[PDB]
Amino acid sequence: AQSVPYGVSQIKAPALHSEGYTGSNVKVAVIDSGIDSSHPDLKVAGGASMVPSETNPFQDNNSHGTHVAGTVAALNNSIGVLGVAPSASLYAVKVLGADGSGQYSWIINGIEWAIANNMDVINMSLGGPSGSAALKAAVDKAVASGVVVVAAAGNEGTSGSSSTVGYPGKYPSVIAVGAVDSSNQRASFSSVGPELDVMAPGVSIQSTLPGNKYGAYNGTSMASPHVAGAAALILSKHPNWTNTQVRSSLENTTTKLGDSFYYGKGLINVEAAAQ
Ligand SMILES: [Ca+2]
Ligand SMILES: [Ca+2]
Repeated sequence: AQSVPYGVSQIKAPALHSEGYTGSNVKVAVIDSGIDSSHPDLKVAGGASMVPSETNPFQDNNSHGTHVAGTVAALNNSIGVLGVAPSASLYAVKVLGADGSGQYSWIINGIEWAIANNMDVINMSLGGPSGSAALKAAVDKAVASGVVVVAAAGNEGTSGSSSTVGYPGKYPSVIAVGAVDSSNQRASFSSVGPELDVMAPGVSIQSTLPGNKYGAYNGTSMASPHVAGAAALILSKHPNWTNTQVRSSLENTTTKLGDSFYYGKGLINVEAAAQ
């Protein structure tokens, strides 16, 4: 039996599904630890590995990338779960090794591959406390080229009046995503700051894991994928919209929650956003 993770329902994805929009023909790049090609609930369109010690992008030795991937697009079938955009073209861009770590150079290489291959959306469920001029140039290049860039805000909670948003989420050209529970209350570990843009479900997210498994994870990393998937749905209904419009729409149709320092514009609503 297939289950619909509540997070999918929480952002109202199923409404677009009933209109017949499930993100067909939208190229989505999951820049992460890879995507387990042996998983029956996932359909991978292609990929590349930027990790010199692990050249097969289809081998997820960390489990992160496979989980994120399932949130974006777990197939609409008789098993497992269901992604936000079940018909989206998924690309495995591996930039993190087994240990969940990666060099900035690998990540930038990953972002450049995504640009060169015309991805419509890029998801980066990763963050670092420090930015680099090179990482900034790369994401700015992606937005300029027309790609929609989504990233986790970070799991550093609060720190008085200080911004705890990690990079690349901190960059203005990137859509930084924080996490809320099922009640719409901000997750205690969710990062905060002027750079936080929107909220999405990040608590106890059921998705796919390597080796034909399923399990729950908590984190802003789990939140990001919900937004990337929303973007795919939007693009499936309005293939013509620029990244500018997709972003504006997602931020202008949110369900306002509390102070923007802690919640950005609030929880996304893809039914509203998709027009
Ligand atoms: Ca399924
Ligand atoms: Ca941002």
